[PDB]
Amino acid sequence: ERFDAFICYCPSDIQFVQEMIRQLEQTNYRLKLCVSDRDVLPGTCVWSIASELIEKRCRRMVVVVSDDYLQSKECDFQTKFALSLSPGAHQKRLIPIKYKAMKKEFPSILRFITVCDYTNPCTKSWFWTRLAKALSLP
Repeated sequence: ERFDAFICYCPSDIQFVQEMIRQLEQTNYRLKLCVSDRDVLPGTCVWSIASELIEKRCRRMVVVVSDDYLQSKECDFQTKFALSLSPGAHQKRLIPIKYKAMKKEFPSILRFITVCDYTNPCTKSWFWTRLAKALSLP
């Protein structure tokens, strides 16, 4: 009922979401992620439970940013709603992930939040340690 983070993803990035489940749930971090295609029951109002899960039942929200995520309206809503809870990002609530290269622009409304970048080969080592640490805090 209480998760550590809600995972905002478009269907195309399900591969990386499952890699996240392996890396954060099924290891010593013992984190509890909310994945809509696994944990959200059918018959729920896509907007009502999105709002209910992200605001009350999930402590933070991780957003998987890609070219395909920009074309998702379900994600767009979820991201703008996540930003509403801390416009200034004082609560360190919205966690942007970049896992692969993007031909298109990083969302304008997210441009002053520290991205967990998995593309840069020189920083990749600290990606999982930093992300797990971010989700583990109150």
